[PDB]
Amino acid sequence: NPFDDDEGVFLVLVNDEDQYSLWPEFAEVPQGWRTVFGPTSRAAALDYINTHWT
Amino acid sequence: NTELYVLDSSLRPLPTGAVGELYLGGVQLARGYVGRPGMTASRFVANPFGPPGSRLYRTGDLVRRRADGAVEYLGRV
Repeated sequence: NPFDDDEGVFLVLVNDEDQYSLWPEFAEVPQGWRTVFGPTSRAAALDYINTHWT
Repeated sequence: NTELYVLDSSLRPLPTGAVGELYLGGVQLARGYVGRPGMTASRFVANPFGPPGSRLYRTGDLVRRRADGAVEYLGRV
């Protein structure tokens, strides 16, 4: 699964309700979501989400 | 109100009989409290198909769709 792939390259997305989503960079960003971080490693993206989704 | 999706590793829907992963749409979680934000962001991901800003529940389960559109379970990844 791309969301569990430690060899992946990742973005962090947020919606208008301030919820966050990990995202593989190869995939198109869905409507209603905007990129706030990345491209970056999986661990750094999760670090960002744990930092900002507060 | 849940929608069943059978996606490949590129998050594309799959045709009848193809083996993919089950994702659930129409998911709603608590809005006031997110004690595990990273895990939540990796398990409930942006939804390419539903309304803008919606999320899919990444089950981690292998399934395939039958001719009548119903889903057959094949085991956890």
